[PDB]
Amino acid sequence: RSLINPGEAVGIIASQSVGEPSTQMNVTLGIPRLRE
Amino acid sequence: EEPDREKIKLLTQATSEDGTSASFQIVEEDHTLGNALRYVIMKNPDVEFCGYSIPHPSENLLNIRIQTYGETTAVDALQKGLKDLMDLCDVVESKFTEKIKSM
Amino acid sequence: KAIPKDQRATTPYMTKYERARILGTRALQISMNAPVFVDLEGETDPLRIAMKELAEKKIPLVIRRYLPDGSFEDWSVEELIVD
Amino acid sequence: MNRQPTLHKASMMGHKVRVLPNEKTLRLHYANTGAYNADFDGDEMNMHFPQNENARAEALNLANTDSQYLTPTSGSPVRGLIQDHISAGVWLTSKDSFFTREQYQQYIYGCIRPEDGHTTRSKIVTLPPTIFKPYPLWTGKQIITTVLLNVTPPDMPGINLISKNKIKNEYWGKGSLENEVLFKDGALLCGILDKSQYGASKYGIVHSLHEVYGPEVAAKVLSVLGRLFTNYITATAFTCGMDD
Amino acid sequence: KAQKVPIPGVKQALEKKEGLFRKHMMGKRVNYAARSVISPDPNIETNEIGVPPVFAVKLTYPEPVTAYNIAELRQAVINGPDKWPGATQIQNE
Amino acid sequence: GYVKGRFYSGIKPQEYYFHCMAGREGLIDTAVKTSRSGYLQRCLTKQLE
Amino acid sequence: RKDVPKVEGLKLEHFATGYDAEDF
Amino acid sequence: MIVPVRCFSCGKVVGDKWESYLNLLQEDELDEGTALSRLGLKRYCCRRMILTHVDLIEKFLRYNPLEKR
Amino acid sequence: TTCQFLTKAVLDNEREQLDSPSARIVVGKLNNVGTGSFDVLAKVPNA
Amino acid sequence: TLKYICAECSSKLSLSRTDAVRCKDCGHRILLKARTKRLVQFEAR
Amino acid sequence: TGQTPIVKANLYDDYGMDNFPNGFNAVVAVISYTGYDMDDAMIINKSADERGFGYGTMYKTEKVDLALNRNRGDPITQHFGFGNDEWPKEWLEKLDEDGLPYIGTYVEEGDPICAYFDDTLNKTKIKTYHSSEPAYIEEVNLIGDESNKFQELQTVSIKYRIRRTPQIGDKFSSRHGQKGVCSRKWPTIDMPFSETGIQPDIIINPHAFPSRMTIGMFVESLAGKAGALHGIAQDSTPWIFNEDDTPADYFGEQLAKAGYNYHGNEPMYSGATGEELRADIYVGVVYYQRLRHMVNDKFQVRSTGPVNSLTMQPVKGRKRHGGIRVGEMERDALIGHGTSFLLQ
Amino acid sequence: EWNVEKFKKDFEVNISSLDAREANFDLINIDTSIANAFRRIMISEVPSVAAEYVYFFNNTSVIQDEVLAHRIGLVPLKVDPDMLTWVDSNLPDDEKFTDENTIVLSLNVKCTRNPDAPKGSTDPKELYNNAHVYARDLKFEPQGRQSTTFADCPVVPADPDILLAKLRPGQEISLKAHCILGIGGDHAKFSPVSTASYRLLPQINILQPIKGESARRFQKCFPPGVIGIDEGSDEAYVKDARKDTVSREVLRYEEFADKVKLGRVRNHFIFNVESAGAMTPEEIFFKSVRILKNKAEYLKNCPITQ
RNA sequence: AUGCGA
Ligand SMILES: [Zn+2]
Repeated sequence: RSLINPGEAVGIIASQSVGEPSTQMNVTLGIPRLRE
Repeated sequence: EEPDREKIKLLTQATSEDGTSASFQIVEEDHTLGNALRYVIMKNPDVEFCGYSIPHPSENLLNIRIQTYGETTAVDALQKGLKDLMDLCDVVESKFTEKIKSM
Repeated sequence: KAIPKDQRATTPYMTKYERARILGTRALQISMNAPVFVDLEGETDPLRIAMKELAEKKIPLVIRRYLPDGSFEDWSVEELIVD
Repeated sequence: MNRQPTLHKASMMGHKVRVLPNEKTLRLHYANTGAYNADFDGDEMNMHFPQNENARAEALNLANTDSQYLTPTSGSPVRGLIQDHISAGVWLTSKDSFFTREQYQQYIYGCIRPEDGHTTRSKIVTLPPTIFKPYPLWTGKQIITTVLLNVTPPDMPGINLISKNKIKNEYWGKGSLENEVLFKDGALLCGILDKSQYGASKYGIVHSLHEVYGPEVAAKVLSVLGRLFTNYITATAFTCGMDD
Repeated sequence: KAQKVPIPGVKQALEKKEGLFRKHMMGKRVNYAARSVISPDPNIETNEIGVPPVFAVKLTYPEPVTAYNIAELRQAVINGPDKWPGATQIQNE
Repeated sequence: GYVKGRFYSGIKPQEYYFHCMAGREGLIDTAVKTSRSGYLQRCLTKQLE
Repeated sequence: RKDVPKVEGLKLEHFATGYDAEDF
Repeated sequence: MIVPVRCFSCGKVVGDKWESYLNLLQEDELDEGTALSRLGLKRYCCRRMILTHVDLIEKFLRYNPLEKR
Repeated sequence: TTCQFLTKAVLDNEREQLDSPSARIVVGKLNNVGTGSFDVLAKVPNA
Repeated sequence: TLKYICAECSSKLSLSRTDAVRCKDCGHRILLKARTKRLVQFEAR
Repeated sequence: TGQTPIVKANLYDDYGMDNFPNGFNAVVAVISYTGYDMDDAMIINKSADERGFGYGTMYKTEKVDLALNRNRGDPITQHFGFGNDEWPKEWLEKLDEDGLPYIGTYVEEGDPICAYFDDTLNKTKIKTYHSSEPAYIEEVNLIGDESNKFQELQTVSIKYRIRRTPQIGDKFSSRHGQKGVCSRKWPTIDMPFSETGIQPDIIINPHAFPSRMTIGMFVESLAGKAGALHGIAQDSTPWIFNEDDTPADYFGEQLAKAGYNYHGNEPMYSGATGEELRADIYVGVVYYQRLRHMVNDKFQVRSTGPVNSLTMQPVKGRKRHGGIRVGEMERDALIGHGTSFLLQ
Repeated sequence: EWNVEKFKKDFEVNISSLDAREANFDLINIDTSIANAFRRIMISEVPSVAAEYVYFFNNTSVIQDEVLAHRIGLVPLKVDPDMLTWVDSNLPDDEKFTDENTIVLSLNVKCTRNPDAPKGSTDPKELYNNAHVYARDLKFEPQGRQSTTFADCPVVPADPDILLAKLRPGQEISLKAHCILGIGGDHAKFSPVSTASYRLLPQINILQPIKGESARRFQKCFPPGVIGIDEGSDEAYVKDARKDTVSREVLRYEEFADKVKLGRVRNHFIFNVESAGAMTPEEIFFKSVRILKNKAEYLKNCPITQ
């Protein structure tokens, strides 16, 4: 009963869950690393 | 002149039929009357629960819910409140006049 | 395209998206004078009325679940476990 | 309602319209401002009125605030009370906070409108006083018990939770124990509540009520708490000054 | 491809940067919309929005009239466009 | 740049020039960081839609 | 550094309601 | 603009105490504190009303276009 | 580079199968995602 | 009598549709339209 | 309603900003209490605004030019006034028989701002007033200047006075860059009252200070209060004080000589109930300024309006009855919700 | 046991000071809800009569017309507010204003120059005529009945010295103010009191006695006259707790802050009511108690609706 | 476009 419903826009959900928190943001770090 | 048809309203959704709980809605009132009314109402030994709530300052409303014991009706208990407020105000005015005279 | 009923393989449950569309479309139909099969019981919002109809599954609608192939499973309201 | 930072779907939700008289400004509850990332500093919001029953049904079922109790990023719930309401819970929730029968009931109707669908009882239920002796006395935690007993359905056992506070026990004394949050059948038996509890960071109390009774219950809890703390902030207020 | 800030052609049309497709297709202006400074309020529900009566009189719903909503919509007309739960216009069938 | 003064008792002027440095560099990072996240959003939001 | 001087007319500016500087 | 009629915070009529107060700082060569004490502005709501006033109307009035100059 | 993709499409004689949600918005079509991921029919009395 | 004040001469005057827009006492070419005894209602707030 | 801050730098006088006061000294309670005082929302006394608190006015100037089409006197034909009689004589309700409004006139959007006559149309035509709110005609200015003759007075500049009442959503700020809108105009009875018998003009929530570290505002409160009680201005020049001469002690002791809490709090009672509040409330006198950005005025609603012909899509701008944009991010975000019937 | 008459047994009043403009009175053995009711009512609910519709005929002054209208509204009038009933709204403005419901005040001032001031500055009052527009310039315009009725209560601004406006030659003000009945709740201009506030009697619990220079040294820690010392060899006593301001300054010092408690007397209320001049503050209080009673009578009178 | 709420 916790399963994801058929048809969920999970792609977009992914995109916002990676973008939105990337606003709070030896090797490349942060936004340049994520862009790279 | 007409018996005011809109001052107090009985919210059937908030009123027992068995016997002692109602929510009344008064227009154009606030804590002004409310807190005194709840104070005297709580003076009634037969009130189990009574209190007032303002739905919203902008809303210009006063809701006062009275649930009593099986020994009184909220309309009756409320009337007891109002007789208490009027008589109490008689006491206040009378002592105030008396102390003005005392000078 | 017809998935045999005995051969239907999809989720017995109504999705939140399924539930939403069902209630919306059926309500809109009621708003266009679809015959109400339940007591209006005072209600005036066709959406809450359709909500009542979902509570009784009186809705005579079927969901056509598509698969990216294009085959689909037509399911009644009266069977997909609402909740 | 949609804010400016469309950064995520949680920034554009469906709200139930309530026309407020004698207003000129869009009125919004505090619990939502951390989902819009909004602040009354001067922030502007767009209001959309959909023209179609399918989109209405979506605004009643999909975009609604309760369907956004948690973020999909992490599932830390998001919506909770803030600033003043949090500190109000800290003050009310002190074991030192006592309340008279009159006061207690006052807070209750202040926070519960049965006419608003705020209950599953159509009457009121109440606790026995903390102190039978010198002066019938109720605690504030007893108040939270009363509200929870009044917003949850009587047909169900009370929520049971073992949580923690954001307050080390050391501050309440050398033997004091006040970080242990104890919930017994829906009844707060030890500890206070704070951002950790009714904020918007998963678990705590609000997260647990959301899990047990669902988003409509959890939202109802939020409105009840918001009223409780607003009125209690009327009785006790809150201030800060140089002495602090 | 010609030979100074010349008038744009169709290619410097809906494409390039914002354009049509981006600025008027993938995103558009819309009717039934408002913009306003937001104000807090603990007395409303946490899931509702307190709309000032300028919007209450300036936002309409295309209500199909029935036997069940005849009372409410007849009343809204009675109020007229300049009153509460009113209605500004009526489109016949 | 180590400021021993505190807001309750104030900051020496030489110290105000540094807390002003940190405050500015904060406002610059704050004003550019939001412009560096739009292209990250739209560039892959186009794909997963 | 010299300290900012305190005011010379450093005197009571508040009374109870009912009272005055006839007691000051 | 002009000495406010009443103290926003309190409600005490204050518009009567301007010219005498200015006179009292002129005529009585008093100090602002004692002048307000004799004027009865015994609340800082009423104290601040007059103390902070800037009767800028005198500067406005010199621009009167209804008289030759 | 919309026009470049256009060129590659026409030169292909391409056909849009109108599945992309973006494309579907461009053509004024019910989005295929979520609530548009499926169809609704009605059971109607035949007599 | 309509009135128009010279922005530069203060001289009151009563322009007509048949005269040059100029202060006959100064010669200015800018005129403030004078206020008159005309009723306007006001809510005292 | 302009005032001179009680608390100021001595350069306030040396630079004369007292010539052009931009704010006023207000009674502030630093208190979360009402529940509308969070984050960025602050409450004003309603009766205080009724006493004129922060009352402000906005002037809009108009140029009515008719020499834009000029080109060889010849056909120039418009004269403010009438000719056809057929005009609604109710236009006299605002405009004198010369076509210009009576200085002082109340005008609402749609009312005629002037009346004129063009022989080509043989009609008395008017330029309508287009605004969201009514105004009053403040000045009517006749411009024949730089002209060669132009004696017909075809250019007039009209200045409108639009009153700006303090209102919910209007932005206000202290001298500390801690800006907030007024969430509501609290009834004076409902305010909290001190045992001094006063209720504040403005209430600012304390939880705003801990992030902002606006402690200059705390000292401004305690100094403006001291300076009102003893009745003198206080110097706020940076570093006039020193770690061994704190201002809280200087004004604190001055206040205690005055007869008030050394920490500056005062025991206040709840307007609503009447009990004494838990603690003594931090009250003081703070210079508050009304920002011109009454973004309150920025409200806009459009349920119908013009559309661009190249799209037939809502036009732009509040004053244009334009329609807000649902951009790409809002489109994508609505797809996130699954609200595809809302997205269409 | 509790009855309202047992309250009458317990309720006390003590009036410290009664000026025709100030009242300082105490209510002992009452509930806070009642004092707050009176306070709140005295502020918002006591009806008063104030200018409401100002009709300008001319204003060339450098003062904004609207603003001046607000200022004219703010002037409190020495009017017994009982001379008029409320004016409805169901009816046209021509019916709104009658001699039964409205009081008219005219203002007609024309500014001039004065015949030639010596010197330099020469005082705008010397250089100009009627440069200062005062409330004393509100000519009262009765109609018929109340013309007679005010024979012994004519309409006067409660403070003629209030500066209303300052003019310059050629500026002129002609306006007709319509003063109506209103409540301090609908606008602060209708509030008949400037400040009605109450304070609970401070209670000074001396935990252990103090003596000598610690007794007088403690005595100076409080408002001058609150703490009395008779001998000081044995105690530092409280001359009058009513004199205190609750500055809580004593708590800064452990010499005392550990041998005293600072509280209040929940039953005892120290009211301070200052009048705006329309009525004496006690008279306003009388209206407050009769108003609250009248409201309870209205609620008895009301039919329980459903 | 710039500035702006931010
Ligand atoms: Zn004052």
